[PDB]
Amino acid sequence: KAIPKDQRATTPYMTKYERARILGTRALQISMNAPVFVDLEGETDPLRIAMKELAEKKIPLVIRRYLPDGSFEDWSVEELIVDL
Amino acid sequence: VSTSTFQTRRRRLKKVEEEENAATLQLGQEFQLKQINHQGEEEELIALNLSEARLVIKEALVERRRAFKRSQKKTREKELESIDVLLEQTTGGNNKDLKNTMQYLTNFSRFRDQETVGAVIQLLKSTGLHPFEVAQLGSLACDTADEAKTLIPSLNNKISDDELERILKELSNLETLY
Amino acid sequence: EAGRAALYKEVYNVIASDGSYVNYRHMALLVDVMTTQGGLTSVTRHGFNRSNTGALMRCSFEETVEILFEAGASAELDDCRGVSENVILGQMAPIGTGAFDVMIDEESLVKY
Amino acid sequence: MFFIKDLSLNITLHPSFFGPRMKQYLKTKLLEEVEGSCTGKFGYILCVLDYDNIDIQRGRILPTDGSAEFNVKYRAVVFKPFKGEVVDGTVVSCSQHGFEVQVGPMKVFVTKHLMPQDLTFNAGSNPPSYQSSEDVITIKSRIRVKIEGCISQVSSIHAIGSIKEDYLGAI
Amino acid sequence: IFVYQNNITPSAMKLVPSIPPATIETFNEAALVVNITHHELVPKHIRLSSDEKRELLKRYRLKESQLPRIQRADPVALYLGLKRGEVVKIIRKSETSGRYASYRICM
Amino acid sequence: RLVKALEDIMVHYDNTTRNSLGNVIQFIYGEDGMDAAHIEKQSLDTIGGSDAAFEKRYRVDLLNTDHTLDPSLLESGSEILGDLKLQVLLDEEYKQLVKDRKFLREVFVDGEANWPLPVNIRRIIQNAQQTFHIDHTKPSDLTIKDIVLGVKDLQENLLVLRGKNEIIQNAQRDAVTLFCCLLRSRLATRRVLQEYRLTKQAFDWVLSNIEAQFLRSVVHPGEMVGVLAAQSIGEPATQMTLNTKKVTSGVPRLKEILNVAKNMKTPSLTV
Amino acid sequence: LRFGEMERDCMIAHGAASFLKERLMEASDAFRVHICGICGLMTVIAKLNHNQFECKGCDNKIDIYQIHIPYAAKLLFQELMAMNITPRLYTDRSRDF
Amino acid sequence: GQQYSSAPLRTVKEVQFGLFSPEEVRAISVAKIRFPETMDETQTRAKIGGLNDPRLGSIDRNLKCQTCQEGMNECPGHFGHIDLAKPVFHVGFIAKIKKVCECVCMHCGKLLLDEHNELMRQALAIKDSKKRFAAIWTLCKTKMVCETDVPSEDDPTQLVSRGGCGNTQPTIRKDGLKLVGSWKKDRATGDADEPELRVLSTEEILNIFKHISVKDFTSLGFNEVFSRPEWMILTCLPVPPPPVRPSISFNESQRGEDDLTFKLADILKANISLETLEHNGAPHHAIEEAESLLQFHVATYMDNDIAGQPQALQKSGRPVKSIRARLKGKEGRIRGNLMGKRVDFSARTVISGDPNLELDQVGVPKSIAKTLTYPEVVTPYNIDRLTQLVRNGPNEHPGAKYVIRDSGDRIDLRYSKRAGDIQLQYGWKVERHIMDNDPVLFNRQPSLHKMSMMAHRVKVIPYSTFRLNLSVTSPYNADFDGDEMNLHVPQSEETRAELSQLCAVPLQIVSPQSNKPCMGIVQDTLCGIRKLTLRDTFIELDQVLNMLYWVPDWDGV
DNA sequence: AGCTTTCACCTGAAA
DNA sequence: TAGAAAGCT
Ligand SMILES: Nc1nc2c(ncn2[C@@H]2O[C@H](COP(=O)(O)CP(=O)(O)OP(=O)(O)O)[C@@H](O)[C@H]2O)c(=O)[nH]1
Ligand SMILES: [Mg+2]
Ligand SMILES: [Zn+2]
Ligand SMILES: [Zn+2]
Ligand SMILES: [Zn+2]
Repeated sequence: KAIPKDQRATTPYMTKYERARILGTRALQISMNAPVFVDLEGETDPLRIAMKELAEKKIPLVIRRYLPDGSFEDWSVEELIVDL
Repeated sequence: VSTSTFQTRRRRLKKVEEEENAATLQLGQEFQLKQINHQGEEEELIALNLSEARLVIKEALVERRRAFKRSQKKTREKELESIDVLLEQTTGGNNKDLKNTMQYLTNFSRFRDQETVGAVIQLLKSTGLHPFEVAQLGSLACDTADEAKTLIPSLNNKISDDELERILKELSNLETLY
Repeated sequence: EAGRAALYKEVYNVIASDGSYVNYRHMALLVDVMTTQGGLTSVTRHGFNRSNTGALMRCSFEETVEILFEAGASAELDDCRGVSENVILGQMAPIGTGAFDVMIDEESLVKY
Repeated sequence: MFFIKDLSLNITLHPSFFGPRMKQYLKTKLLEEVEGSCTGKFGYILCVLDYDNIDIQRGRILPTDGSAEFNVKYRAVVFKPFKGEVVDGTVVSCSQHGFEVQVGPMKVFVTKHLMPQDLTFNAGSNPPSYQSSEDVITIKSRIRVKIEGCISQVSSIHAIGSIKEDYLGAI
Repeated sequence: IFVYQNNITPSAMKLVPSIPPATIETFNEAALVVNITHHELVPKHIRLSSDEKRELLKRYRLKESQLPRIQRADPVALYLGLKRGEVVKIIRKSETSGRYASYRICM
Repeated sequence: RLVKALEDIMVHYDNTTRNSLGNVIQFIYGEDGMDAAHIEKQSLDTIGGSDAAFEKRYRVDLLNTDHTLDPSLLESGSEILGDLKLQVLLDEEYKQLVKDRKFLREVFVDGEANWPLPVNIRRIIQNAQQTFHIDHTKPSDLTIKDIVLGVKDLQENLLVLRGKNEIIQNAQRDAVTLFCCLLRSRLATRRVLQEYRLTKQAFDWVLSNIEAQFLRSVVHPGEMVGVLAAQSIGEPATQMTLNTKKVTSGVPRLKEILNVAKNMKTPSLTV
Repeated sequence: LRFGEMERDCMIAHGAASFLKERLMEASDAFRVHICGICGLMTVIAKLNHNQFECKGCDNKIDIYQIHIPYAAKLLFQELMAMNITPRLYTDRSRDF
Repeated sequence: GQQYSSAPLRTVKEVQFGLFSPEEVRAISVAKIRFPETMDETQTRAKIGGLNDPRLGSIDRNLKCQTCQEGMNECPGHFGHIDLAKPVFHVGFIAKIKKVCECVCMHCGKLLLDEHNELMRQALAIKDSKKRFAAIWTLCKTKMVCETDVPSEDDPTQLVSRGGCGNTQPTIRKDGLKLVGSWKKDRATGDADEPELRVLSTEEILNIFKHISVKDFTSLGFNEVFSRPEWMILTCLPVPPPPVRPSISFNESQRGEDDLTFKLADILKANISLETLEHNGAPHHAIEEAESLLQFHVATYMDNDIAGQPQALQKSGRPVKSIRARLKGKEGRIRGNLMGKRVDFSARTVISGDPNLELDQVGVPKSIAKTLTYPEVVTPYNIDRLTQLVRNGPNEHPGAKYVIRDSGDRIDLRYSKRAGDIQLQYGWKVERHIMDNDPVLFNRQPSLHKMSMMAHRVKVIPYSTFRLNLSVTSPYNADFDGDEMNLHVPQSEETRAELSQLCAVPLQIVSPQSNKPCMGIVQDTLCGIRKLTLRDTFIELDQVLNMLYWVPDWDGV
């Protein structure tokens, strides 16, 4: 249906899977000659540029966390805590 | 990839009945009196008269030029050359349909001004006809209520010959004298 | 509820017979799984594979064709929610990495 | 006639365009595809309205390639002809068979037989003409036609019309 | 509730569903000798009100089916006089959490 | 069979455990919501020993001249004596520690103290000791309120389930129940001050670590527990064979079980 | 080499969703069919050169989709079809739950 | 490599199972399938406009398809049909067909029980499409008379007249492929004593089924849209296309048609016998003979491994392989071709352990590294490196095997005349060699663990073995007594991340299975660790210095 | 009704 | 290779 940002209930922390998937996504996109959102401080591997992008929370990606019933919670990589 | 609509209907396996379209106001499945705007709300079908239409496109194309030069920061025979300029600026040009449509609308337009077209819209939307009839009464000029009820056969019982003949008189008064 | 306890007691008793240790949760889940349907639903061709999970998922174990013939007869609708049906269809399963969707936010994409 | 329909196209962007001039490209790609388009379903899609307020929505990144799919919600001006519709148009061509009339983006053709008998063809005229005991239909003349039937055809919707019935013909 | 010694004939038992909304139950004296509820492995089962249930379902975004199920015939479902659709909140002590709340809808 | 029977079960974004149907198998994964990887067998000190030894370890009586904390333990020791207000906070403490004990003895009935639990608290305090160079001579800068209250506060933050409502919030309590028992057992006032000899910074750092360490320990929605558990029971059953009263046991009893065999080989009651 | 049923299982246990798809499709089987949006079958005459796509016996020349499935599943589908079973494939849903 | 298609690309969200309506079979069919003659237009090598391509799929390879112009790869087959002379039971539904008859009146087509009966309205209540039919059947099997009037839902004196038809109901049993009943009879109230023993024709059951009310059949398993009961009986048989039954055309002027191509021919043959048999001078017994033969051929085509013994064997003694058998598990479609697959980008060799290897690495032989390829996108980052691998060739280690343009056409660096003179271009793919520190999936079947498959770091080495670290032995259950292991290479920057971020050896160190670490110090290292750490053990400075240097992270202290 | 009658079996590697 | 769920006299 789309749960509102206030009514959100999921882990405020990023799942091991989300992290693996965002890094994998950015890497694949960076590789496909996409715009890099951070200062490549001499970086040339997309997966390291991806982690760099993720460490500065400068990844424009949004995790749609679907729930059993079907409803979902949208979270930003900019707001998901990375204790991983 | 092609365009879709607000009408969601699921014809699972059960293909057809593709009942023909006529001026028995039996328009498409898509062209329903009871349609839905993409804000989720139900909305009546939007039918235009050759001027109500001309003014719509011209306006949208004009505001496109506005936005395009904003994002760039970092007399009938006379209106045809005028519109030709706007299209060369806003439209892809390859869209030869819109060029033809704009020339047709410019030459066959019944009402020159947004005040006139506005006023036409009042007069006609009083009737309680089906947007198609309402647009057709506006875009086609008739004299006898018979001239009308023959070309718009959908009317036939919908309005008093006299009342329709009253509207037709009023519409004739509005016609902007090119 | 007591049946469940006995079921695990007896399960655990086999794991600990060889001496080996398996963390509670695991056996607890298999026990709970067998238990939930209301009675003792077996880990057999006619116990779990008899439930209402997708036809394509169930057909990937024991009654392969027989299932698919009944699928046609009762005009079953496959959810395409199960791992197996996705493996069959060659789609990314809704497992770990696939349990959520990724999107671009033009808003933030402009902020940076 | 001439409708204002609410429509939606699913456009897929390559990750190379995941820059800030994104919505800008997406909106221009919509107008690439949709504008000028002709479907049998919605007819001619001539002009996309309210360019400034086109609904982008979040684009879902496609599983094995970086591309992201956007269902771009929009609104446009459409012209979809119908049988029984009366249309005002200008002649284009003229033959022994009839004359083709230009009505907006599409062409309605009228058979020698979908015309009153008295209106006969005249080959020996520059350009060809249809002569009646009163008026003459030729290449530039204006006509009010009754659409008899339509054929949904790739990039067009051609149609056949009558000028034999009452209150129809040249004007 | 009708506590019978040895048996109730199938002649008599046809009178059991005769008087609704009132409900009739039959218990064999021999079963009752010992309380099953008192047993080590049988935990605290609790009946849920229509309101309690509506909420449980709402809170976990569930369809009645999606709930773990208790049989109508369950020694405990009988004890508590459960009816089709009624929910039990089952409280066991866990070696992992300390206390764990389960739920069983009736069949 | 075990895998095909479990495959489709995983932790959904509500800490629930469900199949293809979305039918609830477990309400919270492994009745505690923790990932097995982040669990170590910890000792529940509270459970065993004489009610005498329990009293000795956990009891603080600021009103009795012998049962107060000697001002060798903390600076406050002198001024702490006889305080009725503070002594209600310690009576509160010791009355919960007793409650905890009676509950633990309800759960683990044989008095078994070693249980697999998240966050190694023994290690955290050990690591705090070398991290801060704890002086087993000088007195602590802690208050009785610094301890009793701080631990109470840490507990409210040990989140497994998030939702705002009774059903969910009451379930949150239930999940963290046993850990808290351990937390309180290992962070009582007498214990912190006499045994651990922690400073305020030390104790504040111990709390911030249990907090983080705990939050790390919770299962990740998406975790494929169907297969995980099926393989976890499955793999050992293979090394039972594939390598080198008298009841039916091993692979045959297991086979007997899974099949839910009616006519079993060695049936017996233990009266 | 074989990435057998057992190999699939560890891949599931792991959560490696995409990697599992990659082995099953790109690193193996993978095929592209054209399906009808009415009767979810491979009936579609795909003249992908003249951009014509038809499913006579639906007379559908519009509601056609392109789908990526293992050639084994394409096979399995045709096989079940040959045995009078319709395994209709739909790109949308209706049940919800 | 399949071509660009306009059609919007989507995924399957629902699989709607059902039955083919003979009307559908006809509609969708691109041909019938008139002749048993395979091909050879009167010995002329080329398909016959009768069986396998009377518009169908396509053999030849160097011949585009007759319907879609695609041909071979890109062209799935196009279904055919065969109008059967007499209706025949579908071998699977044979039981449901019977169970349906057992529930309805064999004359009017109305349920043997209804809402007037108590148990029936209770069984009809059941929401489950199978459990409903289950209870409905067990109730209606015993009702041997279609009732005209039934006692009212109030009193036994005034009996309510439901549907008509009084007719006695036959007692059905199967004689294998034949459904035969025994009508109770009446004669002076008693009799049987000797009943009426007629065999039920496919065509009769068919007609009774057609008359079963939508409401009636929907109360049974059925569905008015996808699965009507009448569709269990085969009238129009769908002819599968070549992809299903390939012509393995060996050498040139020699066939090699599939079992199914012969079985369909057998069916075609059996049909024309029956067709002319009944059109011509019908010697009636010879028809019920040519009929039973068609019912068998159509039966064994789908399932050859039936209970009623005749194995229907190919003239070689060997049985004909049914469609059913193809799908049947542990090998065959579902289990062996779909749940499990043979895969590209995979390698297997004999394993031997290395002590001077890091835990997370895998020794990969130079040969295997020179064989295995990763697709890299020419990005300004690698644009330089890549051209050098491309220049290096596919024969010498850090090198590449192919360059794939935007133009989606493979450059075989191995043979290509432009192998040197090949300037790259962003957006191209260089299929390079597997190099040091690329993630790979290492495996040892068994495969009973999450841990029996872990992601390692490539470290290319000489000699033909996979060199794994000894402490990572225990989680695979590996030893070096002749053991081999599999290696799979990811292909996307996405799938690499999957391996690196989830399945890597260091991540797997602590087992969730037993909440204990699944790897440790083993053998030599375990033996020598005791031996080294005794109170008695002392090391001279000369060696201490060597031991120190040997530790890679030693402070220098 | 009770005995009869009826209906899957480890993973990869091989010739 | 041996164990349950259909249906048999
Ligand atoms: N899944 C299977 N694993 C098998 C099979 N045959 C052998 N093995 C594997 O072989 C390994 C045992 O090998 P051996 O019998 O050659 C052992 P060995 O006598 O040299 O050893 P010790 O254990 O060191 O005393 C063990 O890891 C099993 O997983 C089989 O049929 N299936
Ligand atoms: Mg070995
Ligand atoms: Zn179709
Ligand atoms: Zn073809
Ligand atoms: Zn009857």
